[PDB]
Amino acid sequence: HCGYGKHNGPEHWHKDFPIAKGERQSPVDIDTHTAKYDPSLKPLSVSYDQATSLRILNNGCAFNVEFDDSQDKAVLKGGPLDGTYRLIQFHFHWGSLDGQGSEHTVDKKKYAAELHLVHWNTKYGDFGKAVQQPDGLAVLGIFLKVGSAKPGLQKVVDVLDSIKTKGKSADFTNFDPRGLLPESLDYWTYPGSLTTPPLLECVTWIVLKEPISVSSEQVLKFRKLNFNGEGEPEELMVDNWRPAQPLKNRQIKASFK
Ligand SMILES: [Zn+2]
Repeated sequence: HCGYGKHNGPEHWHKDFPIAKGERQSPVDIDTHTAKYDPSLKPLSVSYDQATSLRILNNGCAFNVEFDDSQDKAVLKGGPLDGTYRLIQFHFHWGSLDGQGSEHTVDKKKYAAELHLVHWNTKYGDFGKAVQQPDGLAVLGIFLKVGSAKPGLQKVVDVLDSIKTKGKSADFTNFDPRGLLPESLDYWTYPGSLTTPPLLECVTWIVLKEPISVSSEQVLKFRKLNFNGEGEPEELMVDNWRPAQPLKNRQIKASFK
């Protein structure tokens, strides 16, 4: 029962998941002055044209927008990656206040939220096998700041009322995740982990430098979700983020100068 409260938050997770104190945990602070431009990084390729979204689920920790990954319909390639990674879901982490909510930080700056587009390496055949491998997943991370509304986010915001509590799901077809990307695909990359239990060290992180802007009203609706199940005492789904973890023996590489 790991979670985000005082008694079961991130600082407690290591008791159930000893890898929480491992050598390649995420998120991390991205020190922009220490990251190294890597001329070898090939360009990043986000091919979401045939993306097939299916459902949106409140899983008690965030909400997940799930995709049909039974075929290469929406994939991530290039950049630091070898091979083809299939989109399986995206989710966010966000704060109680506009000054916090992101998992990664940039020169210790926290953003209001962070989008994770989760992809698995097709050479491992399924998601469950992929998470057991050091190069199993590629997660595209996108910062959110509060400013102008993001039109491509609004279809998500408007369905949240129907998945308020843990375990609720709703149909979420014909959603285009391209609407959540910033203009630039300049990124930072490093090897890390899932940022929730089981905290598996199976992720190539690709974090976009350019944030997207969402409106105050949009993030406010995120904060009206619930960690709890229906008919339970209400605990707002806020501050579902893990703080920065020790970089240890890792170098963050930049795709840009
Ligand atoms: Zn995440």
